[PDB]
Amino acid sequence: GLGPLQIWQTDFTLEPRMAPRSWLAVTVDTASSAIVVTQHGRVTSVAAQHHWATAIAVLGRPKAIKTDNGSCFTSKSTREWLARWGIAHTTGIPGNSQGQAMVERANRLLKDKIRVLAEGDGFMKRIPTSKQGELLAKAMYALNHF
Amino acid sequence: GLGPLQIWQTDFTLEPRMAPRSWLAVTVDTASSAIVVTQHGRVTSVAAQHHWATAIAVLGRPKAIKTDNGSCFTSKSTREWLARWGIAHTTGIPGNSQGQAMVERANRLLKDKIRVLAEGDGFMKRIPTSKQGELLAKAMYALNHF
Repeated sequence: GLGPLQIWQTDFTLEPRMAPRSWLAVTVDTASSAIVVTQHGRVTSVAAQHHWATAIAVLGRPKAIKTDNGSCFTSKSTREWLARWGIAHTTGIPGNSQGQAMVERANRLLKDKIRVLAEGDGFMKRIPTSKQGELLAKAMYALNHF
Repeated sequence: GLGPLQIWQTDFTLEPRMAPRSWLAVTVDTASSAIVVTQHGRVTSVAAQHHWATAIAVLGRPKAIKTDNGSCFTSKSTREWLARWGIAHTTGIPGNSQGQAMVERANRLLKDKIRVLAEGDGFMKRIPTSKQGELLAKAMYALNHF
């Protein structure tokens, strides 16, 4: 009733231990702080939509999503995908202050956990392709359900 | 405190509109009724573990999981994966009554929603490979967050 508004912050961050699909799309729900992450081979408009599709099935549909002015976020294709869902989009204050400090903190936490868990299993550099999936799920589990 | 126990029921069901990865692994959390589904090319022990890895990141770690006696569920590899996580496994009453009526109801609901949504987008038969992912996420969203 008076609970937090369902606004998300989403960003892409690069992680060479997950190559070839080293681009991680990360979404923080600012109401509950849950984190959602997916892996992509390239940072395109289609990869952001695929990421939000998965986040929507996991967290439910938000009232709005805050992103930066990356092209994969302000392109026509992406503005139409968001309108088809009824989700408002804002790139925040124009010149900002980066009102997406949350996703940026999530990004560092996420890369740390990936590195500790991978090193925990003997992978000092790249994680074998076949192990990437479970480790990513595992880092996401440790970050949400502490 | 007195809330429901966190027990899951999981099963695989076949869906030719999602081919080539037409095997759907579906998990119902009997405490909250949420549904989790993932797509696989073959029904193996490794595909069940990958499915639960994703369900664990989405729903948190359960106290137990109820399955049937499929080999991909009672194999050594799978019993060890479950022990590594500390999750109890039961195949229920031996000769049963099928105390996994829930996952079976979820399976029919899920296949219906997939068919209505696909037909809604003009796909009377197989769904194009590139559209499978979002539609699956979409059916999962409609079934959880009604």
